[PDB]
Amino acid sequence: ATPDFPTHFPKSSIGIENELAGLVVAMPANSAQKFGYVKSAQGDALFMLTKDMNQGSYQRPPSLQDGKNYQNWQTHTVELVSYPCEMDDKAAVETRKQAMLWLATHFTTHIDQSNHQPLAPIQSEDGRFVIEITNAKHVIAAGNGISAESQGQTITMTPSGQQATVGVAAKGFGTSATPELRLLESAPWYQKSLKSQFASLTSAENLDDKELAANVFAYLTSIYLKTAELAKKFGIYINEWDPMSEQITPNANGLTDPKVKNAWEILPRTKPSKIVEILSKSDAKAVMKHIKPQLQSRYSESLSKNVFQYFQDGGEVAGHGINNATVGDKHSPELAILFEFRTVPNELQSYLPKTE
Ligand SMILES: Nc1ncnc2c1ncn2[C@@H]1O[C@H](COP(=O)(O)OP(=O)(O)O)[C@@H](O)[C@H]1O
Repeated sequence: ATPDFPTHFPKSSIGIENELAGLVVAMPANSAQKFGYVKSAQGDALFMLTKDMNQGSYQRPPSLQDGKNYQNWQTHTVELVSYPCEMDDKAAVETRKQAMLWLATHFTTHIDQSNHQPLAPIQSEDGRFVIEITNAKHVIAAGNGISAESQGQTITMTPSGQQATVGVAAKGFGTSATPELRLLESAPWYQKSLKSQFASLTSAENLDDKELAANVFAYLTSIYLKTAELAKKFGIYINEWDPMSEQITPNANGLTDPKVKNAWEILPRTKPSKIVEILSKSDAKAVMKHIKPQLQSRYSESLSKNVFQYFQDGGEVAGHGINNATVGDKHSPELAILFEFRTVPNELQSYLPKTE
């Protein structure tokens, strides 16, 4: 049983994703994504061992026949997914990077002497790291997993395979209070001007928290407007909106299509409707009522109604989100909203392991 991610952090949090080159994991079809994890000797969970990109069906090399059933087994690339930690926790960030680099050296030895065999639950030579295997029905093989023997590969990581995920208190988005917030607010889809715009529309209104209301408005409006922009750009079917009704040819499979996700650059990972919870029933009604016209002044009635309704009923920006993450006091937890850096920017490069 792989431990679930911790959901609570006192302040801003960081998670890292790292797709490996030089090997594959082969497993039965419809297998769980997680097959193991690496923890410290003290028991702290550092990262998960996951299958990532499907590379086709697995064919056991004839010279490695072992009387075992490998029927319908699929081959996938490996991705190392960290357990989130506090962004300012240097020790936690460093242990994750070192633990990933150690596992790469272990994999390099494994494809050399135990090619086409499962990873065994072992402790590192220095005692720092422990592998726990949660799905024994797997094998690790060099390159593409077609040949019985490797090409003497050194298992590496690379920025092309790297992502970072940052969690921040929802109430902080638009305040620019910290360098994380300012980095997130630099997302091209985020329109800061919408804050002062909300203020102008709501002068006669007695708002419970007008500055929080303006922050939520700018955040949600920015997401809604970008979704519409992307739906028009890529010809995405949103709710009942048909891109072909507006002579737009579909050129993506949906919101979760890698190219649509890449177009966000800083991808929201939390369900937009969750942010309404940080406001009073009254302030939320005020924020929500002002969103429709921002869509309707830039997009058709159909695209505007459909994007608005989609996010109202709990629609996700790009598939299942991270919606149970929290910040602040453990006893009175506040909503955390998460963002995926599709490409790791220079400001976040220090959180990522670098093959020596
Ligand atoms: N509270 C959090 N703060 C920051 N990052 C988080 C948090 N919870 C999860 N993440 C991160 O989310 C990233 C990947 O999310 P994941 O659900 O596994 O991706 P996907 O489902 O799209 O394959 C990891 O880097 C992980 O650490």
